Amino acid sequence: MQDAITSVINSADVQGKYLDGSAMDKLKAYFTTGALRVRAASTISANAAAIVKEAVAKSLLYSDVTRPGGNMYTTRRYAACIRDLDYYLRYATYAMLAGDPSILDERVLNGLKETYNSLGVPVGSTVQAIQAMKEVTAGLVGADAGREMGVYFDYICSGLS
Amino acid sequence: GEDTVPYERYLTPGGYSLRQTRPGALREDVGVKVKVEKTARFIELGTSST
Repeated sequence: MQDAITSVINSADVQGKYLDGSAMDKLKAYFTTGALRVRAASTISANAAAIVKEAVAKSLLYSDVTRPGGNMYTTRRYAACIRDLDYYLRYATYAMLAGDPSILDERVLNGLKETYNSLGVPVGSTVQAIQAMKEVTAGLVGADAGREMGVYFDYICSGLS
Repeated sequence: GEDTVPYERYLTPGGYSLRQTRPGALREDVGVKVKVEKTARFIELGTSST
């Protein structure tokens, strides 16, 4: 768990060197993008349940997975699916605020593949659900904030696949 | 024309009305429409795959 600042400090410390001009430029880049990160995080905190339910309405609804036999069939499985998608959106917001995806592979992508493979959860359908969540939130917060959200959404989909 | 024995070529509407519109001889389009017989859409939606 480290943001862009802590990773820059960790690189300069593992070097043992002081903060040179490249580290200063990286921190200036983060300190310019931080206000946009803050406003996108507020806008995403506004519409958590709406983004999640629009992602299910785009991908998972009216398909086979909500029908009998699907892994999203029962009300318990539906509630756990909404819970999993809320987790993905919340941690993508955290990784957007930090500017570093270390929290994603520390706390989402750690044992997620083995959990989903033990439960029988389809990984492709949940990857499509995360992609539709990314599409909806990029329609919500704009072009560049949607892109800096979608880089961590693509990180979650890549670590899941 | 000197090769075939005759055969009943024409009926009156009385005789045809006698034989065909009897209930066992009847079809089911003959006089009013029949609607289409689909299954219920909630049964079709409740199956296990498209």
